[PDB]
Amino acid sequence: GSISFHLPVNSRKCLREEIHKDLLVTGAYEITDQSGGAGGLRTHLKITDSAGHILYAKEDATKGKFAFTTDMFEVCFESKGTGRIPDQLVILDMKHG
Repeated sequence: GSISFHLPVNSRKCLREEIHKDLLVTGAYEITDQSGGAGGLRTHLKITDSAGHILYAKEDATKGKFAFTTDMFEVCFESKGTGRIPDQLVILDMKHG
């Protein structure tokens, strides 16, 4: 799977997956910010199961990879900043084994 989306400042967008099978899930993401971190802009990535256990987390996420096994989970991106900042562009690619 592949998703591209804009992430406004101080907002959160999540992808929720409910596949009732045991899986190896791998992913790669890139968060792009034209402003160079204006207004203290930062983005956190958090992957959680349906009971809120953290399967993966990255504070101050930029570009990277993740992996975890399961069975329902959510991949969330959340930015924090002050002032008027253009939306960030985020790409997320995942595959399921």
